[PDB]
Amino acid sequence: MVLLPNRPAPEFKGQAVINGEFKEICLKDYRGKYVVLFFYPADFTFPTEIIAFSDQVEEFNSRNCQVIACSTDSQYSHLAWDNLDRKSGGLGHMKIPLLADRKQEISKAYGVFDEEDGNAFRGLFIIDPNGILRQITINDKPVGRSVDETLRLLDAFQFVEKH
Amino acid sequence: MVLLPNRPAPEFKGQAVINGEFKEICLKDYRGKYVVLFFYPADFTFVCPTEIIAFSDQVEEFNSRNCQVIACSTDSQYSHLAWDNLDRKSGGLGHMKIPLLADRKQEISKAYGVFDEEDGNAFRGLFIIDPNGILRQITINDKPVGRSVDETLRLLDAFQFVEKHGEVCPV
Amino acid sequence: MVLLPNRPAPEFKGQAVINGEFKEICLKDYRGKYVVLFFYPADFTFVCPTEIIAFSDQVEEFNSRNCQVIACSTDSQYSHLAWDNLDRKSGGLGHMKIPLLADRKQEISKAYGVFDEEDGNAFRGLFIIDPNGILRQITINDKPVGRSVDETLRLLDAFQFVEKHGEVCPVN
Amino acid sequence: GSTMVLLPNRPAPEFKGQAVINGEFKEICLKDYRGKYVVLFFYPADFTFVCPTEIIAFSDQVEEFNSRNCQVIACSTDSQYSHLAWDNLDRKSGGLGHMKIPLLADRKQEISKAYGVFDEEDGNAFRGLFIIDPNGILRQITINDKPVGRSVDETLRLLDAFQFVEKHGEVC
Amino acid sequence: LLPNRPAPEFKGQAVINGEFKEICLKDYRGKYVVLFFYPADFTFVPTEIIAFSDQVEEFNSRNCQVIACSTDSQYSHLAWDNLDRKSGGLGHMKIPLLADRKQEISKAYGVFDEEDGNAFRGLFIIDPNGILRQITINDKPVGRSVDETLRLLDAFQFVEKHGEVCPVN
Amino acid sequence: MVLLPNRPAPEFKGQAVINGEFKEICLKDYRGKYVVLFFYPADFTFVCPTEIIAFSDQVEEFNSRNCQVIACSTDSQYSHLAWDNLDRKSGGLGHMKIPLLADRKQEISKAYGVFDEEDGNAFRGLFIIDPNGILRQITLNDKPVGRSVDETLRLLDAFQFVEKHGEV
Amino acid sequence: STMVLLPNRPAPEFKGQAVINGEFKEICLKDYRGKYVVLFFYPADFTFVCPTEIIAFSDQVEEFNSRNCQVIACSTDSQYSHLAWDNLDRKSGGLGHMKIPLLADRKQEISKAYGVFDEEDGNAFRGLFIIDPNGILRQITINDKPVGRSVDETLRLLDAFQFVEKHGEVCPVN
Amino acid sequence: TMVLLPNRPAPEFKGQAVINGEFKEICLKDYRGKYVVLFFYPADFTFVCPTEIIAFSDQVEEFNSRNCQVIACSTDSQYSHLAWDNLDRKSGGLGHMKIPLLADRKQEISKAYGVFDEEDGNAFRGLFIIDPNGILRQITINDKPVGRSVDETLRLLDAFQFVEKH
Amino acid sequence: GSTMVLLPNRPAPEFKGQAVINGEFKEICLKDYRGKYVVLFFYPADFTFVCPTEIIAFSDQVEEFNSRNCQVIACSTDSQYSHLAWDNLDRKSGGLGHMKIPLLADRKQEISKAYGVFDEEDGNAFRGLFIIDPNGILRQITINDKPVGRSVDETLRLLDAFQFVEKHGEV
Amino acid sequence: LLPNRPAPEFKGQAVINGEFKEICLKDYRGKYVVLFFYPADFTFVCPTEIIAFSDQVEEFNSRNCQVIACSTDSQYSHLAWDNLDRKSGGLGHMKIPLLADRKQEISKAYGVFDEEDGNAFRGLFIIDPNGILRQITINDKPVGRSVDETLRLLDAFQFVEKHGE
Amino acid sequence: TMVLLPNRPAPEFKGQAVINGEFKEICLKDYRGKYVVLFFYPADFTFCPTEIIAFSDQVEEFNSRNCQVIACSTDSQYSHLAWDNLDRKSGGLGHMKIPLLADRKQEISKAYGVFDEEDGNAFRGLFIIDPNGILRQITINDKPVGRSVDETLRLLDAFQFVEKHGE
Amino acid sequence: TMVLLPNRPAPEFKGQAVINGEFKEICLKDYRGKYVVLFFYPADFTFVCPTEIIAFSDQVEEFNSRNCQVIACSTDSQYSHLAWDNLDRKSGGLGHMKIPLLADRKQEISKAYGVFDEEDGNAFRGLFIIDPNGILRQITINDKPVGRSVDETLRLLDAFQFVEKHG
Repeated sequence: MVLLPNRPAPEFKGQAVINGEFKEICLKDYRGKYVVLFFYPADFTFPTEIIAFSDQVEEFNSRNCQVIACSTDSQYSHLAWDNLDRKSGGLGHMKIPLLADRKQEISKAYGVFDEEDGNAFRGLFIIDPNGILRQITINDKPVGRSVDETLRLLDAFQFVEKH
Repeated sequence: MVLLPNRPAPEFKGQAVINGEFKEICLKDYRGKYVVLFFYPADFTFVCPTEIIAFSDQVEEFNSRNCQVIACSTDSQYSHLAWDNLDRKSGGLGHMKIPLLADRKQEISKAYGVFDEEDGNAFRGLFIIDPNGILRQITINDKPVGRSVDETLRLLDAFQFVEKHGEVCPV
Repeated sequence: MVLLPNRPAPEFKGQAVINGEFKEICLKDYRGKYVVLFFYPADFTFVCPTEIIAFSDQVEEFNSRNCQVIACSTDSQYSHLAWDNLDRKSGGLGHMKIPLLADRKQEISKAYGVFDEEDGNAFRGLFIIDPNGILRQITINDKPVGRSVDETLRLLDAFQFVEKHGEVCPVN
Repeated sequence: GSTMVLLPNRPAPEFKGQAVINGEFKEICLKDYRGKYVVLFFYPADFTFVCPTEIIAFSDQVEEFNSRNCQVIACSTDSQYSHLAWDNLDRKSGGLGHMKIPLLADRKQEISKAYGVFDEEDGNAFRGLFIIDPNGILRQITINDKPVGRSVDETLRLLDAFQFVEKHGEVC
Repeated sequence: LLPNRPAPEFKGQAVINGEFKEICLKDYRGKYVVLFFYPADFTFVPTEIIAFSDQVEEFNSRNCQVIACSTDSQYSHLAWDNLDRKSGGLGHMKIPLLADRKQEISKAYGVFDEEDGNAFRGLFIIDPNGILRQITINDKPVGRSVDETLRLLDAFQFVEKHGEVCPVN
Repeated sequence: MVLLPNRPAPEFKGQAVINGEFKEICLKDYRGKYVVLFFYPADFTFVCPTEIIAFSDQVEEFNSRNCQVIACSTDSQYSHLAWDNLDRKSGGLGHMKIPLLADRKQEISKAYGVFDEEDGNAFRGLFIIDPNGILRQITLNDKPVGRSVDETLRLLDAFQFVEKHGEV
Repeated sequence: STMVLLPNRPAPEFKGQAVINGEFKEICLKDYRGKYVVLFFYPADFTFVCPTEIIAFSDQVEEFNSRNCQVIACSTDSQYSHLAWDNLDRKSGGLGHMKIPLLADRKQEISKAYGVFDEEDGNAFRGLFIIDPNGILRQITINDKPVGRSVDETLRLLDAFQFVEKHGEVCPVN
Repeated sequence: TMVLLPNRPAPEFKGQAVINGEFKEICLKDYRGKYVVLFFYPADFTFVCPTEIIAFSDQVEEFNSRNCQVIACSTDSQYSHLAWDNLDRKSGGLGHMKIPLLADRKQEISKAYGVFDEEDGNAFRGLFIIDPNGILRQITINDKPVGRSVDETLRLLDAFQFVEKH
Repeated sequence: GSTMVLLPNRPAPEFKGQAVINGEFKEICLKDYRGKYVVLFFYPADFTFVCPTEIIAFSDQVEEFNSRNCQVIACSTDSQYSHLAWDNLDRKSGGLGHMKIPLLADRKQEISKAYGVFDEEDGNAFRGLFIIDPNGILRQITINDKPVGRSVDETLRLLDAFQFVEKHGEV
Repeated sequence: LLPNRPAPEFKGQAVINGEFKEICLKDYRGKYVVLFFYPADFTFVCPTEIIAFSDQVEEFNSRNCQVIACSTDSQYSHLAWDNLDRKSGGLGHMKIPLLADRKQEISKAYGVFDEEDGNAFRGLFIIDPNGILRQITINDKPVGRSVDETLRLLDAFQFVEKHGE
Repeated sequence: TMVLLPNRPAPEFKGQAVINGEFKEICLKDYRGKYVVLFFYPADFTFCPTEIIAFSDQVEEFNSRNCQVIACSTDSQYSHLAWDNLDRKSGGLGHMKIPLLADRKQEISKAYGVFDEEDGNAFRGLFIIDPNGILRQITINDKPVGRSVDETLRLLDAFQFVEKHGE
Repeated sequence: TMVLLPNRPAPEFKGQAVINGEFKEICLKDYRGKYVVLFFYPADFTFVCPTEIIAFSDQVEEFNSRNCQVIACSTDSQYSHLAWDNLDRKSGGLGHMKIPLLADRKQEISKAYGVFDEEDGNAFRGLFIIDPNGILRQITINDKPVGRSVDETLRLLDAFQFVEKHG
């Protein structure tokens, strides 16, 4: 029921910026597509640091998936890290969605919140297009998160749903 | 009239014939598998001993296609047993290779709303299920009409492609 | 309720556009002809019509079987004109030989029980009606999945074959 | 009493639905305009307008609203996907083209029904314009038959008043 | 309430040239009616009500009768009318004043305001055939315009006569 | 629910006109005295200046007895004041010396069940309430007919003798 | 619900055996059409509360006759109880042989009709109802049980609906 | 039906009664340990020569030795119940009453004993015999034009205190 | 469980019980009194005069209350049966005599506990003084401990005062 | 209020000869105490006898007692009311202190406050030196408590106290 | 709970106030359709260099911007009539066009949460409510330190220009 | 305590602070002996002004002259401030700053004051004056879109000390 696969997964309401545009998205929105939602503690940290997957998002287009990052920082907090380029301490331009949960709520849905520092963990969540939870992945804050393995865990469930 | 695609496929369970003797089964056991269920008017009906036998010879592939077909009637169990062991030359199912779901209660033919009014029979419908237990298809024919496999198979092969690829162009 | 085949067919009343034109159409008005009704999703988006393009092309295959085809969605009545009017090149319907019935009221879709309250646009249904005012074969698909005109044509003649020849030993 | 004709007293209705913005997709519940003046208007069908006003009029006249802390919004029963291509249509052909206001419709029919502009005859809509203050209390109710149009100034008259009232009030 | 649907029958005392009669939506059949509601009688006047009065002539040419109604009565109405308007009052309206004690008129147009004994500001346009044309409703504090009403009169006229003419425009 | 002449009275909050000023009042305000509540059909009417005005003529007869009186009807909160500044020469209230209560929503009227469906203007009332806030006297006539102060006065002293003296 | 009755309606129609000049005779409202029916109530009979309030209308009856008015009194008592009471001399504390029509409410149709009945007690509150020629209701006087009533005010309520019904039936005087 | 039965709880009654020309608050259960004979009539002053009631009062002293008290009731006011009492036997009255005279306008007392009548508003002549447990035992309904024999209920109440005793 | 907060504004608590009147019984309760101002006084018990006794005094004083229209009502937690033996006694013995006001005995002590004037510590009661208008509302509350007595002439005064503010005016 | 258990403790500021000084009930221990109340200050309407407790106060002193008046009023409000002269006639002139609890505690301790108002009633409480509640009486808003009525009872208590039952 | 947040609606209040030397009941619904600023203090007759001595002057400066200035204490009604009706020279308020509102029941005091059961008093609070019945600003000061009148006007125009131009 | 009053002791707070592009550890208990102000904000990189939070850093002298410590806090991330910091005011930022930026991702502080919203992470813009004794002085509650007053902050602040010495 809570953080467990093959069962409903908590359906949130997101408020964020896509390609430099504030957009209102929710889990009922992206439904029908593979969703991967992985959180992070805060914006502007030092790992992947949410870089690879950005420009590697394309492989997920070949795989029919949505790549979404979330942080306790609000839209405004994400926007700034968006516009300011990499050379300046930014990410340059974003090839992927940056979802702001300021309300703190979507993280509490994922058991990903840390009372100590008051922000979400490196926990990632794989979803098929069923609104159903599939694979659970949660890494320590200080520890960076897998890329190719992300995509591989993906094809696997694809394999099984298919065969 | 209340049933739709976005509606989750109902529970049936009940009694059925498998691989010789009686083995009880559930729809929740078929999860992740693809499920086809069609309904036939009755056991030992004159019209023809054919189309039921049709979905029998395709099983091997359905199995390799990750999917399974079920024939359902309103007759009791001891009937399907009787009807099965009867050679095809004799107007019998001659050991059909698919699980045969006998619903006496009417609650299966009613559940899916294929149960007939004018008489106690059920219209010949077909329903298929995804890996998750949801209902992707609702089809129903006219009593004297039969059913083609190249339709079902075709439609199935498409349900596999949309779940993987989302929505892309044809072919 | 619970629409079954071999039943009276719900009388539908609505304004549709054929050859760009505007005529008030009913079920009574086609009586004695075989008639097929199929609901499709909202116009002017990415959609199924490997079916619809095919069905347009294959309209002949129906008349020869003495059948009328009708496309009924809940789209704005005027929408459909433009939707035909859009060239095949751009992925529009270009010009067609087949009636497009407006379900905009949506009585006709709650009629056939293909209407869904979720997105407001109706699921892909298929219906057939004999000369006598009777519903013959229901096919209901899912949005992402297409449809075979063949199986359709195949299902058709069978009905007529009874309405003419009766029953025979052989079936499919 | 509130389900027949909406009152200038109590709070105006709430609506969530898919909208078109600068030739892209958006999601708007009316709560993003919280603190700002809102203007809601309708139209029965897509690809048809009696007079170019009430639609392009406002859009072309949009800059005026921007300065008034006022945004305008286009409602109908046509699909999200429908406004899309209409938005893409030229003014040489009688299309929309560039659109400086949101076009938000509802396929669920729910909105125009809860605003009291809905009909069991057409199934589409009645052309008319409401107004919602910064707080989003109901302000103005306007309902007209389809062929008739709507004046941009008529809206722009009351507007200088409603804003005048909050900032000043009734001095005689 | 809808434009296309006809308006409901209204009957009762009226004030015309300081004289009491009964008016009927039928009484005016063939003449376009625009009836409107204000908050109450004796409500001080930028001369919204007396305005439309000044412009009464602008209506009749277009075959349109104007009537102001509230939940005040033929008694309150006649008085207010009697005053030179120099201080308070109205003066001669040049148009029928309508008074519904029962408030079933406003309840009949769904303008009636629960919290007070009053109805909102709204403008109702009815064709000769007794059918309604259009609907307007404002807030209390905001005024109105006689020219907006002239344009509106014309519209449901130009289409109802020369035709909607969708092409060009 | 029948309405009996002695029951704890209905709570009613209207808008009363006093000394050319609106002041919004309740029963608990007029608690501790006798209220005399009469209702007249409307303002700026045809006749009977005398009846309504009559009370304003002698206020002494009431107050002296620890009794306040009330003029109330279905009209405009404004129109009340209009009519009051108007004077007898022209048939106006000419500054009535008892507060003028305006029934707008119609909540107070039908509470005492004086409201009229057929017309919408109130059936002419008279009432007496003990200081304790409980009803004493209920009188109703047809719109044409008025009221005498000799009777309402006698009926005042008919309540003052009883609660002190009982019935001898 | 009956609630309270605004006096524009046709008055309640009363039917049952009554007491007239020391006998039993049955009557009703349809009997008196064209006259003025002044119909008042008192809670009980044989009581200690002042007869004078009652004999006031009794002995003053000589007003109403030439004034076209019939007076009537009714209570929760019986018709039999009624008789002997007026048979009492005022020295024993009685009525002093007072001649007026005496109605008794028993089936209680009379009382609920005028809304003057009481649920805890059963002893009618003091109501007063004036009835014009037409058999319609005009004025309603309901006092408290202890409270009395007099004619000076009564006959006054008469010469109004007489004057007003006679002329200026729209525009009155006082 | 909606019917009353004996050997069951007796309908509970309360109200003003006359005792020796007096107003007294009474209650049914206040009578426990004793037999309660309650009879009804149409009304007060409605009897031309009511021999029947005068009777009970004159032989009454027997009930007492028998631990029973009989009470006359009607729909007439506690005042209607007095004046007839204070009136001499000669012409209009019963004189001194050795039985209680109960008064209820509320009429619930009669509608409770189903002696109530929908025609004249006055109840019938009911007779209700009640043990010290307050249990209804005898039910006797009769006619206006007809009277009652005391020696009858006598037998009965002797038959009742017997059927209990053994 | 907190002390009764009861005050001279709301309607006074209800009492019902057998009263000893004239030497005979009666059943009295607050409902029975309308049209008359009630003085309800209490005390510890019967057969106790001590220093204070107003019991025989108030007897000879009925004329002062009856000219104001007031029914005075005796009360205690004693038994009517106690009250019956002290009524038929003579003053010469230290009795009471024929009483000009009713004598109430509340045995269950419910009325007592109703007025907050019931004492747990011992079974006796206190000496109460209460002014109840014909409307059932409570004008006056007084409570003296056992050793201290109550003014007649005072309460006589207490009437005119309340009764004044209900006639001429209060303000 | 169960006139047995020792009276409830009351506390706060009163008015002492043109100045505010804190006073506690335990401060009056050893001496009799009569503590009463009223709806408010600055009222011409209400009885003028409230001062007739202040005027004859020398009586109670030689009777070894102190009277204290309380209210739902304010320390400050009492202040001005004091200083008003009899010409006006709002408070006239009263020697007796004014004890004001802005908290409405004291009054509610006696439960003589009520919600229909937001103030207290006109109460009377006679207390023996020990602070033990003996006598309990509460007047309706309109009627005042008698000057003689108090003196009577107060003379009743010592008679038992010294001489016995 | 906690302190009161602005965005929400201003809690329903009523009570008897003093105007032109009369006791007139009021309500917020009565003053709706327009701005109102409610402020409180510890008590009446109190001499925070100047407050009501101020507000009997700059009321018109308020009025011009369309506002209803309203005072409330926890005092009695008559403590109000007294203070105002006494002349300034002896410590009264003269003629105060500002309605003096009283709390016997301290309902409005517990309503806005400015009241302290400690002192038996309520703090000087301040409240800005737009014509819609929405709350804007809250300034709660102590008995020693008061409020700025000229500031009041500024903060009033604050939310105006925000609500007009959003800017 | 539930409700927050002037007389009650100021609610305790710690956290991560921003001083000269670095990271500091402070809490109120350390500031005892001086006057301490607290204003909050909804978030970093807001709209309708660069300047509202600039006002106090440039006005640091103002609270220094009067011996008062000031602290800026938001629900935001300790880092968001670093970013929002090095961004220039011409760039929509500050770039030069004095008064510490206290981050609260616990929401312990905001909530405690009752300036932390329900519907969302954005907190109202509050104002809190703390005397040298850790006792509360006043509370000023503004909106997200509406700014605040510097000169209005000093007016209460000065007068607090005004009674402190002069009584």
